[PDB]
Amino acid sequence: TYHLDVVSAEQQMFSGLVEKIQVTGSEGELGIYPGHAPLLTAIKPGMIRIVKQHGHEEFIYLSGGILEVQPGNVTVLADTAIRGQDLDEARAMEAKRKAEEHISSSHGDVDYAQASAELAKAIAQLRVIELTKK
Amino acid sequence: DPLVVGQEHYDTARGVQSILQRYQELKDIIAILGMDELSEEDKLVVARARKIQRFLSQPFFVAEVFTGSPGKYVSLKDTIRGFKGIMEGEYDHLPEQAFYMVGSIEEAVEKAKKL
Amino acid sequence: DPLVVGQEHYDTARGVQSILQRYQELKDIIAILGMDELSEEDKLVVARARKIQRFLSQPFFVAEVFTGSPGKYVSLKDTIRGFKGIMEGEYDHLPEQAFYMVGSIEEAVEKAKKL
Amino acid sequence: DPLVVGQEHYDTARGVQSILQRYQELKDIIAILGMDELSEEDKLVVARARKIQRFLSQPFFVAEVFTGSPGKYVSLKDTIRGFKGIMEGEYDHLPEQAFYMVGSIEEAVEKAKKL
Amino acid sequence: AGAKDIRSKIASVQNTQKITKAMEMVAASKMRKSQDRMAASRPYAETMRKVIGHLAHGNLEYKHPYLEDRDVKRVGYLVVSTDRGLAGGLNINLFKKLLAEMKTWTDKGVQADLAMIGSKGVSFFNSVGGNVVAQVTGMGDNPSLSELIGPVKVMLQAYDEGRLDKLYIVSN
Amino acid sequence: TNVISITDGQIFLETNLFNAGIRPAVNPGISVSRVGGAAQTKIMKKLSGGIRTALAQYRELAAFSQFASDLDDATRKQLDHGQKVT
Repeated sequence: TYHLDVVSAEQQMFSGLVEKIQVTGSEGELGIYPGHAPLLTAIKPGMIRIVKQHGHEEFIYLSGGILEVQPGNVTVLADTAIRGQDLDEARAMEAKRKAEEHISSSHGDVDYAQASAELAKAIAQLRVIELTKK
Repeated sequence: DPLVVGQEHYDTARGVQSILQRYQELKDIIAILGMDELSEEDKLVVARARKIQRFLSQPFFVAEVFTGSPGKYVSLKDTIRGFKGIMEGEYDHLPEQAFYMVGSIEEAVEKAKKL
Repeated sequence: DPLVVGQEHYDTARGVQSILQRYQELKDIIAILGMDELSEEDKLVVARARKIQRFLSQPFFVAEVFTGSPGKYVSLKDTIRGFKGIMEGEYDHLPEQAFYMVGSIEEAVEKAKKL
Repeated sequence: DPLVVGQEHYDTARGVQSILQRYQELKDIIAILGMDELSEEDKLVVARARKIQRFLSQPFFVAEVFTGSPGKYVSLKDTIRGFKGIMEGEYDHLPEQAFYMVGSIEEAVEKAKKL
Repeated sequence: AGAKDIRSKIASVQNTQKITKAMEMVAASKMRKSQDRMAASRPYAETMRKVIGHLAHGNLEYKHPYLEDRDVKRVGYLVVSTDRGLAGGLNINLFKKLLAEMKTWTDKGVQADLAMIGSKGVSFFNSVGGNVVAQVTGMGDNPSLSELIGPVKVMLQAYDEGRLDKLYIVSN
Repeated sequence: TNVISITDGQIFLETNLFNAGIRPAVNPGISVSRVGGAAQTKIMKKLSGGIRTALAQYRELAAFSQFASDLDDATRKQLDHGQKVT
């Protein structure tokens, strides 16, 4: 099949051959296939499903970044990414507590422009923490 | 010793001695490695010691001809207060040359303003 | 003395003397730190002083038996011209080995062509 | 010297000297940079140098009140044979504490069997 | 002076030896800890240099100034340099190569610009008397990914508006 | 030299350590008693070895005191302990 490379300014999150992947996007989620149509796009707060050889998935949090599909070997660049068991349900629930406070504590437009991103971070974590259980 | 001089004077003198000894060690480092290589604590000690070194200077009456300047007399109380002032922060901001052959600490600020 | 030798000879001698003295002053820094710490003008002083030291060497006829290389006789004008050229930097592009045991500066440049 | 003690003794002593000198060099690397820097051949000379250093220990008949262990007398041929053995890489596999205070190598192999 | 003075001199040299050994060990500790940061940063940049492989060659490629080759009249260099001395012949052996290349362009009249990180670059190129468009100093142990942006802010704004026609990075 | 050779031990008092505020001014590591722990009571004999070794470690770490901000915490502990014993 094909090779996937996942990196962030802090660490290399993954590197190796993979069977298929489902990845977040700017408008909506997208599934990549071997030899897929080459594309590049920014990604909204979410995660990526890494289904490797023999069908074993792992779940990587992608709080923000860009994905590249020009070659057969694909590439994910992450402004912030967290490995699926360094995070936990308690951490996403703390993010939920934070975001639900800031929604009540943001009252203008600029501060809501920040609280909405805080909420998006919390929601993407609350999503990946559930996907992690598979 | 404290039984004569009192603890005030004894503590002031021992403090001055310790500061100058430490600076005499730091000066050797500076001469080759440069003052940028020191700890910031050691840099501050070097600064304040190099000030104390000049504050010990005093223009003398009898040396009027040599210094072309009038000589100064200082009381013991004022001397103690001046050296306490340099050992603490009160005059960290004056240059070194502001102390040289001045007189009291109360006029070193004046030389600094003139410098 | 400028009256007997004239000004060019005197100035050349005192220039050589000054550069070599400054090289003595730098060698104690160089011994501990190495040359890389020197200023870019100090490095030029060293680079010229070393060439001056080499250019003072000379093959002697009585030293033909010891060295195996033909002896050299050098007129005073060639000496003054050569050292003035070295100090002015006319030859800053030649290596040090070009100056060792050459009779005159022309011989230094011919040696430099073959290093 | 070979003409006095013979070539076997000379080579053995020179080998021990070289290994301990190299170990004293590699201790500097182990301090400044750590064991990760150390190659698998340099790890071997460290592992052998520790065993050579401990095999230099010996219990004295006069020290028995300190060590609580009976003293040993080791003949020259036996000590040469032991250090030559360790240097040639036989007995490499024993623990380094099998060599400490043991005596000759034939007793180090007995100590390792129960250590 | 006499034996008393000579003995004092020997004491000073011994003190210097100890200090110049302690800051050898401390320096080695920093060099390994910074090697960890380098080894962590390496994959992200390597992947980025693979990503620009797409921009380098494909079949359909839109316009973008940072990718369009431009006729050259003015070139910029970002020079990284030390906050600290005693590094030996590190800075100058970089700076002479920089000056050789800068002289090579200046030979044909192509203009050049410099932006610096680090004190010694500022001092050296102010002594040579070159241009300096932007600056940052005080990086210490490790600068933040955001705190060095001034020089690249100006250099990118210069390549956007055609103030620059090439941009270079210069480092050991 | 004669009296150094005759006596059983030496207490070196140092001017640098006296100007530096170490009032007893005893210079360790160069001062010595060849009688040692035989002269000493059981409690003092038990406790004093820690002081001996602590000042030994302090002497070498004093060179790092200028830039002890970047050190192993074990070494930092040894240095702070040497200072507080001194």
